[PDB]
Amino acid sequence: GADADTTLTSCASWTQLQKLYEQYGDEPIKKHFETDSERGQRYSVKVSLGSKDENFLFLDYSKSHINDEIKCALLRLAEERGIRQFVQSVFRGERVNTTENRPVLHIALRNRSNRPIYVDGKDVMPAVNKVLDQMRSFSEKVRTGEWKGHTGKAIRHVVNIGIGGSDLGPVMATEALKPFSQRDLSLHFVSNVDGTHIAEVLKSIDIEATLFIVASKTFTTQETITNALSARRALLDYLRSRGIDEKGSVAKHFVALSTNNQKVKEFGIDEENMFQFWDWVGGRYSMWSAIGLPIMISIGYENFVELLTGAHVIDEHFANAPPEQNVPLLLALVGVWYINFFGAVTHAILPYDQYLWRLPAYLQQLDMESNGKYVTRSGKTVSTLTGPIIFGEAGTNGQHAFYQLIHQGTNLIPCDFIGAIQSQNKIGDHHKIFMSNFFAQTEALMIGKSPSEVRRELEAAGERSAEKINALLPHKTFIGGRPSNTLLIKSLTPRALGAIIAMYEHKVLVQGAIWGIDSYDQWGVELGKVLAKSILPQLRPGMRVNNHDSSTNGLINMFNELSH
Amino acid sequence: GADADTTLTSCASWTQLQKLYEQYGDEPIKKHFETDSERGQRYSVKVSLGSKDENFLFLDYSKSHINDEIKCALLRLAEERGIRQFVQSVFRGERVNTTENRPVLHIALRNRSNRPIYVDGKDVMPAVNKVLDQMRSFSEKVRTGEWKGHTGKAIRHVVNIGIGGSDLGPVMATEALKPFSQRDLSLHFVSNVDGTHIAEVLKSIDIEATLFIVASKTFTTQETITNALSARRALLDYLRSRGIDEKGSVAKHFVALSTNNQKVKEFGIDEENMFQFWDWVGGRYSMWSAIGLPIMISIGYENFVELLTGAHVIDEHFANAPPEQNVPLLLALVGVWYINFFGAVTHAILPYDQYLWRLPAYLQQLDMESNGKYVTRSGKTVSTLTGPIIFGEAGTNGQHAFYQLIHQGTNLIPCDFIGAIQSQNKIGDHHKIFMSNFFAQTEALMIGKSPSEVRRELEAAGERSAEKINALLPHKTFIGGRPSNTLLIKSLTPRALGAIIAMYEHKVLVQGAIWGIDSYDQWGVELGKVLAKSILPQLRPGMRVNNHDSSTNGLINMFNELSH
Ligand SMILES: O=C[C@H](O)[C@@H](O)[C@H](O)[C@H](O)COP(=O)(O)O
Ligand SMILES: O=C[C@H](O)[C@@H](O)[C@H](O)[C@H](O)COP(=O)(O)O
Repeated sequence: GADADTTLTSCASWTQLQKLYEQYGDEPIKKHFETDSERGQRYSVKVSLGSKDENFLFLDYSKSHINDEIKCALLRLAEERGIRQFVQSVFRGERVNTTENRPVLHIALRNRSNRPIYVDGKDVMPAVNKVLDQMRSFSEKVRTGEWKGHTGKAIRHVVNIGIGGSDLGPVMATEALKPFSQRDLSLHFVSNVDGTHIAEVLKSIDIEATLFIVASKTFTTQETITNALSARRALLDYLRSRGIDEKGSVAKHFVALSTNNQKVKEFGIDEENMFQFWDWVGGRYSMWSAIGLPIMISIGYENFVELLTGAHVIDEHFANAPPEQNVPLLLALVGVWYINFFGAVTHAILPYDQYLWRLPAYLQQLDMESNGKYVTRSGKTVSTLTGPIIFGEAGTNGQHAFYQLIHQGTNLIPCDFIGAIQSQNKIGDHHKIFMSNFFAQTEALMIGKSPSEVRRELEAAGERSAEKINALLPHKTFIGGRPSNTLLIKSLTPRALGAIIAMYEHKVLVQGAIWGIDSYDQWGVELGKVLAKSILPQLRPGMRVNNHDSSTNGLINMFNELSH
Repeated sequence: GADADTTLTSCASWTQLQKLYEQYGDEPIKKHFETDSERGQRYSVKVSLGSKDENFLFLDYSKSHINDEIKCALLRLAEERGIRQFVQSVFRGERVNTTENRPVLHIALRNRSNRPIYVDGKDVMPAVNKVLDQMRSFSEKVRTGEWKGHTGKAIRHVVNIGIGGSDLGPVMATEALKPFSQRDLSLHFVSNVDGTHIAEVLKSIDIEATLFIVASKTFTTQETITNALSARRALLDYLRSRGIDEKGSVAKHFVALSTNNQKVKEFGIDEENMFQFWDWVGGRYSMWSAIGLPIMISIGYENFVELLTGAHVIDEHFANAPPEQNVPLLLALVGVWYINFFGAVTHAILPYDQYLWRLPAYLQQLDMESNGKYVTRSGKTVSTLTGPIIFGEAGTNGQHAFYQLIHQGTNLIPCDFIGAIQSQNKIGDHHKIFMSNFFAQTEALMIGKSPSEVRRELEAAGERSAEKINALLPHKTFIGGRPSNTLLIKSLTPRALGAIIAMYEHKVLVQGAIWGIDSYDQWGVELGKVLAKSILPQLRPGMRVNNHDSSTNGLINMFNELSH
């Protein structure tokens, strides 16, 4: 391909970090706690959310292979790569998404201060606020029962039709903020083009009382349009079977969240029912825009404003807080330390909150689709590793699933443990039992259990058999020194969720800027789309192909032989 | 710790594989297709499931960096490490789980041939079949409406209470086999000790018509017992609020799936309502046993027998088929090639079937908890990498989520694409549109798009701007040579699911045997449990601690200050 990038590896700070890794990389995490009695406080930052309930976002990054020399060197890397100036460029509307020559302004969607942000010489704030007001008005009509279906019924089911950035945010947020929702409104999500997805939703709803929301930035995504057309056919099929006149039904049951005004009109949706968003709103950064309509319908306008405000508080913290006390910058640098120096290619998101069960899948798109790049903005091949593989499940289910590998496997896996001090559901002693695991797991990963400790524990329990002690000894040994970040909030309120997502959006921004890549494009999805479009007309019963490789030919031919 | 293991790295076959990697590792996958026109057929195996619908399990492992010399060398590794003899030892009941001195007989649970398998000189088959008959009788009473609640109502809600191996199988299988289910029976799963899990289920059920199933091998797991006690308190609280006599209510609403007869009696469950399983049934291999009761209640006895039969067909294939035509052995060897020689520490499970959306989470436990070990059976430290990190989501949602990283990231990620030729839900042209992506993605990962191909595509579309071509060129380039395995079935029937899970169970067996580890124990979960038990009595409002490291002390102290 192109020439190799030297801008990052030639930085004096990068050379120093490589030197510091060779020197201190083998030192166990516990050693840093033994030499610094105030490590927990010195390697942690509390950011107030500015609400009356005194909620906060506390990051503890102390359980890491980072001493003061490494922390200082990581901060110097941030200065050398011009992170401060890059952040200002993003926030002010500069076209940082260089491959598409477009601004990156998801921060404008939640700009509660209404500080003017310009695109093509025009302040975008009145347009942002106009859509938020349109969302308020419509969501209130749905929630109060004012918005009626074709047969006069109030809305009981809300079906979002969209994929990726037009699905994951709405799913994650409605699940995360379920205690703040209106329970009489059932939320359904159709995303997969697999006929099963729309089929199962159609079995679970009363189409007369259903509002379909077609969410798509482009309004041309094959999955979404195919599902939307089937949802429309279903509405018309129901009315026809009951003998009811179908004229004007689509306008009462369908709304659109898009940037493409022309494609929305071709479908048959009223322009009054189109909720606009812009090109500078990336799909994986769109839950704050019109895409957030199903979230607003579920939790209400005031709670949606709280979600936006939480993000805004972290946006202001990120842009203004000093480097050594900046939460998203520190989280990003700890990540760069593990990815580029330790060679850790995986990162676990472990939320100890059942409502946040869809957070790992959301962060998979946010991080992996943003930073899974191998070429820089200048078009040169990267000389370092970029985005890691994100995985995880809600705690404690993970403990009885894959923690065995995190504790005793052959891979170094940085983990983010997210938890809340207060539960929304106070059932007996469930929360303290739950949180005992939250604190214990990070402690366990850090300290481990040495061969000598295992021998003392077995001999203290009364085991006089030297054979059984020696045989079980290595299997019961925990090397420890496994890193983790602990993110603690007072409670998972809409403001708290907004804060958490914005923190991760900004972590991704910093990592992408350090590597010199474009965290805002997605050229990697194009080949699969083009080759699928070429294979589609070849999928007919009995048809034989020979234009692809022998594997693909054999697979398509077998499919055609047995499809029908 | 202990001495380093030399048994694997000293194998002549291992030394040869390292030599073959140095020689052929840089050769692109497409080169093997260009030199062998019959590669698709030669590097694929079709295993019949033995059913009247002519269903099968087809594995295509051709899209890999494997030529005939490497394939032969991988098969020689299997012979040298004694896989054939190890498999016979597992199937015949030998105590292969050396650290716990116990047999590994999940294959006995689905042994439809009723071939005698001995443990302590006694055939286990009559006991296996006795529980299957008990499950048949009870599941039929629940399904027909014969089993009544305390107030005389038929069962409408089935709530499984269990975690890990007592949760993931029941969740995955009931979701996977939803078209074969009895729709009037709503399945709920309480697993997390987070109060939210039981709370949300209690909001969704009619407790008078609810059967609670307490699933736990040991019947002492903190999460499960805490949830079970809250479910019991909920039943008694409801009856008390309505003024109804509670005597004999627990026996009508609670059943247990366990090995511990004593702990089940202490809870208050009738011995007639305890479904037994044994110590040789590992939790992550228990969906075929009594643990499968919620699956049988949902899909019925005949469909559960089909699930068992699918597993049995693959068990027989695995134990008897020649090495070069053995599906789980080949899948395991392709995995070893990528993990130990290419250094690929991640593996993606990408099922193109929405019903299989919980399959990746299931396989995470199966693979990661089994093979995430760093010590051998002999107690020596491994000299090779072991179990990889498993992740994934159902296709096509993954395409618009993280495929950007699989195609254009800095990591080599082996992928397993699983799909069905026939859908259970035939909605318009959804399935062909869906499957066009299935074939295209593996083709895309393999062939890529070279710098020259991108230039030809842009110049053919009419782009005369050399600047735009050169600028977009590297961003639109796909290096290709990304591996994948394609698993194709005729349709996802209960027999097909059984076949797929057994294949993965056996893949895990082979990989663990090659590495010389115990794939059947889980000592790695002990430290987190012990440290949580120590932290639990310290979680009281206002309490201050100083016995842990400064991070854990600071976290517990902050929690205690604001919990109440
Ligand atoms: O940044 C987001 C990604 O590019 C991707 O997840 C995108 O959101 C989907 O491809 C759906 O696109 P539409 O929203 O245009 O349907
Ligand atoms: O092999 C399985 C694992 O050890 C683990 O997932 C186990 O299933 C859970 O710890 C629940 O154990 P019980 O089934 O005993 O509650």
